[PDB]
Amino acid sequence: TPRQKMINLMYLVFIAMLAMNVSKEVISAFGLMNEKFEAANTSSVTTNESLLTSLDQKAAEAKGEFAKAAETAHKVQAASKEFYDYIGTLKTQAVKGFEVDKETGKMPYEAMDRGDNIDDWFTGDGYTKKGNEIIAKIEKYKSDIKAALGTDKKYAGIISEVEKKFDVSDVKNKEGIKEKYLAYHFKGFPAIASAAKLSAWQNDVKKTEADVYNSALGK
Amino acid sequence: TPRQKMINLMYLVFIAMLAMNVSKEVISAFGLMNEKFEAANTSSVTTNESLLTSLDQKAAEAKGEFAKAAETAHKVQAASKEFYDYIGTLKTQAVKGFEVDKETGKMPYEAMDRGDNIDDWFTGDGYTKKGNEIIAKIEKYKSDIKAALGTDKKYAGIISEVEKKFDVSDVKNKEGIKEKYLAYHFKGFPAIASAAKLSAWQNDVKKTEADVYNSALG
Amino acid sequence: LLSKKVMNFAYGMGAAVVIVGALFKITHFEIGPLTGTVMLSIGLLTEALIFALSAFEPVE
Amino acid sequence: LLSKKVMNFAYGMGAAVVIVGALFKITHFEIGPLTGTVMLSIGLLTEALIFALSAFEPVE
Amino acid sequence: LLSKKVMNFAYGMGAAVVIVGALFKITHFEIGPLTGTVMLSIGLLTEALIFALSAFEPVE
Amino acid sequence: LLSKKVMNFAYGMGAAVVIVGALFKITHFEIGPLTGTVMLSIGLLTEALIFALSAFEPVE
Amino acid sequence: LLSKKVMNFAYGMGAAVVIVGALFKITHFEIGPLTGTVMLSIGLLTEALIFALSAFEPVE
Repeated sequence: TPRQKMINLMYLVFIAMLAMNVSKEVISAFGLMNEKFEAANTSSVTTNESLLTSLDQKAAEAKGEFAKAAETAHKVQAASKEFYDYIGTLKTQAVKGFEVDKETGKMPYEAMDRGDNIDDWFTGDGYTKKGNEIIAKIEKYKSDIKAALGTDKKYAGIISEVEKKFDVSDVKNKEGIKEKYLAYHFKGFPAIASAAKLSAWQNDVKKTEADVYNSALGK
Repeated sequence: TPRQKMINLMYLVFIAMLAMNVSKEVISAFGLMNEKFEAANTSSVTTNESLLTSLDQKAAEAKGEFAKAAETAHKVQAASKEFYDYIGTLKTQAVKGFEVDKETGKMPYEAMDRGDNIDDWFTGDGYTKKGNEIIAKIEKYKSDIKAALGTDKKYAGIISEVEKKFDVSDVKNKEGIKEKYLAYHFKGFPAIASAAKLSAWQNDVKKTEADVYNSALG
Repeated sequence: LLSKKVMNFAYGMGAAVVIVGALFKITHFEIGPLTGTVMLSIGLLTEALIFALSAFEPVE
Repeated sequence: LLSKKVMNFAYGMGAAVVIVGALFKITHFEIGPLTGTVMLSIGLLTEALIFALSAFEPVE
Repeated sequence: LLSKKVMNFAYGMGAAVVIVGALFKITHFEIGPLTGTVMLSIGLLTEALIFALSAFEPVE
Repeated sequence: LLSKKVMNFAYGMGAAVVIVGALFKITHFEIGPLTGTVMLSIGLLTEALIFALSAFEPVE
Repeated sequence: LLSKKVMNFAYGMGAAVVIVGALFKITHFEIGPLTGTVMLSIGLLTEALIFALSAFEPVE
């Protein structure tokens, strides 16, 4: 039995190989990334709060261009706040049913493996009525960005950036067909990956608010 | 061969399962947040230059606590730039081999699913004389921040967050058994995942530089 | 006791479901609510059972 | 029911084709329309049906 | 050397607990204070003793 | 068209190369430009060659 | 060329040491300087040596 003895040993060695393969962390890598993103969100909301009240104080003392920039700042503030809290509701939908580990203060990142809580956004190759509401919210946010920020030459860079950052159109897959947006970015993902990308959108919204703020007070 | 067939079948199954195990998804998310992390750290370094410019401008206007803040800022600037370009060297070593696709600008994320480029970082159970200096660089970074930015209560939160982000000491996995730091985080990841985590370390380095600059003026 | 036809049926069908479960695990094509890992779990579970209970007959 | 020679040949060729499928899976070179994943799946399924239909004929 | 009863049962039970441990490790499901790795290690250990003490008699 | 003179040679050499390939993968080496997934891609390819020529003597 | 008994005993002890080395590899405790990998490497190299020099007797 020449190859046999080989196969009886290498069976358990490959068990050890798979055990070294499956253990690791990989999926749990988002949890440090989601934690860094959420800490960046918690920092950016505070520094942009100080930025908006500094621009508010400046528009209170020297009104005019500061007042018009503060009006645009408050409009993007309200639209960004509505989009931020809506993305937060989608995120709490994304982690619905996953507790904390009490002592560690970290979610079971090994357990948040499937995206089986937001199956109510797709039907086969189409969406549901909720996913169409999400696409409507994203397009409403992109359009009120484009409508609050006018045709100013200083702001067209961030208009083109949010059109780049929040493109909604079909993207080609690896096989070369078109594919709808939330089916491409979320259908089948892990839930911690979904909350990670939604917090990336939150970081994008706070970054956009920061850019229009420090370009607004510079204006 | 009564139950022997099952065994050979187990051999076949687990020699098949030592193929790709992270999916045609999740590494897609790794690439997306790698692009997000890289755009974010590019934006952060471009505003960090202006932060330190305003910082040493106010220091040159009035010295004292401003000047001491400028000195510890330039020390942590040099140390963080050393660590930053070293992690950049590790990241280019991590994505070395896969051609960046032209026109679009994104690497093939369906291709980078094996961490072979960082296989020379460690000899299995422990590091080698490529990874021991990575460990030495991390501990050097911690000690030079703690030595320059030191004996101050306004930066105690900063240095505690630095030592909270960079625990070189071993970590317990889902079971609770400990394992070396660059073996838990980099052994057998996707190469896009290792580049993502290294760019995340670059993001934490620039975040450290950002709030030590903000604390220098705040 | 598991009889001869039932033992053979387990000895083949657990093998078949653990093969297609390994397939669904390493390719992430999951049809419906089966999701691959549950098929692999059922396969390895019944394989563990059939591997356990077939250790009680020392027939030579 | 099929022949044991066909059974052994199919099991062997299926094992060979699934291992070279995992080879293309971990290396990403494909010649033509094979692309690994297709080859991996047809390999696993071909030796799945072997383990399936052999588990009905009880002969010994 | 050990008894034939505690040879085949040890071999089979160790070959089954390693499989259910690999199952526990690929599924993140532990029930009690087992967590797979304990079961996987006791399986590899109980097979290590079999490969150890069966290296003494070549009987044919 | 296979002879028995090289059959055991093929079985042993393929066993040796797949074992040293797994060895290089779970101990991490640096010899030349391989260090795993390089010798293993030779190793399981040779294993695929064995499993190809495994079912070419169907005698019972 | 070695005797049949020493090859079999070396196969047994080599399998034992590589499996307990894998046990150290998946659990990470090293007692002294054994460090898992060392036991793993010496077991796999002894096994590769055996499977090399057992690929040269055409016995049938």
